[PDB]
Amino acid sequence: AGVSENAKLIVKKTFDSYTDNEVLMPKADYTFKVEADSTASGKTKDGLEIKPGIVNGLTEQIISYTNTDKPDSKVKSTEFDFSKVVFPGIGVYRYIVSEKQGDVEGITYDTKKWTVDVYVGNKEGGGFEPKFIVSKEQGTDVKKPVNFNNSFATTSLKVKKNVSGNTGELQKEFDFTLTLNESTNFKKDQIVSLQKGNEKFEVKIGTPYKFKLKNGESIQLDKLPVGITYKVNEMEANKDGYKTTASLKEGDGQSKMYQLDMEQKTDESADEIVVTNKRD
Ligand SMILES: [Ca+2]
Repeated sequence: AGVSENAKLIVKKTFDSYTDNEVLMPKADYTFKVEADSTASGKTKDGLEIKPGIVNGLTEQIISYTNTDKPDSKVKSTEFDFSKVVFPGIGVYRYIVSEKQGDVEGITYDTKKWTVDVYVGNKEGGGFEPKFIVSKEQGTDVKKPVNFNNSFATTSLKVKKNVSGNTGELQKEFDFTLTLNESTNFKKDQIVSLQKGNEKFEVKIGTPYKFKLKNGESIQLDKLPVGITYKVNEMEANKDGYKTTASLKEGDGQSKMYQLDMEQKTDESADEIVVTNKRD
């Protein structure tokens, strides 16, 4: 554990808190870098010299995910080949391995780093090569394979109809449309679950979803991706005597006006839209 007997270091990527198949994995890339440990000095238990790692020969490496990946396919890997480095002699060459901070909305990128000790011996026929690679969490003495853990947030949207006024028709059915738009990280034809009462429905990103609400009724999407846009529209707004007003409330914040059919970007605050249809 944490000791590889070749010249390759395996680096894994995980999302420990991603367990719900209904949730969409963001289409995203994770970038890993190997740096010299410039503070490396001294000697090992058997007297071997500890030296800063040589990075010429190494490059940044990427692990990619798509919306098709699910909790069961969430662990991926890349391999850094230290045999591409020219070592000038016997020694322990010490590196630091890390994940770059990306820029995708909703994603938390692992900040932990790993100490990687490459034990270099004589190569048959001349010169030198890695014999063992030892990895540990930086600031620890525990041998452990290199693993970076990311997470991503989901959010929600609820849309409710209230019909008000003296002559508001308390069983009239208002037509609504919900459209989720594609983004860089969430693509067309991916599914998000919508709940109306005790029934579940599938909404496809990029296809307007038609539904109906009477007074008191709502739809909700509990596991919406972060960083997409949506539009909510009510087809008969301000018709048949009705004064229609729509509001948006985010988390425990203050309600503000929501313009029917206007794009709203999803972020880390839960959204609730109330459409009031008043008739005095
Ligand atoms: Ca929000």
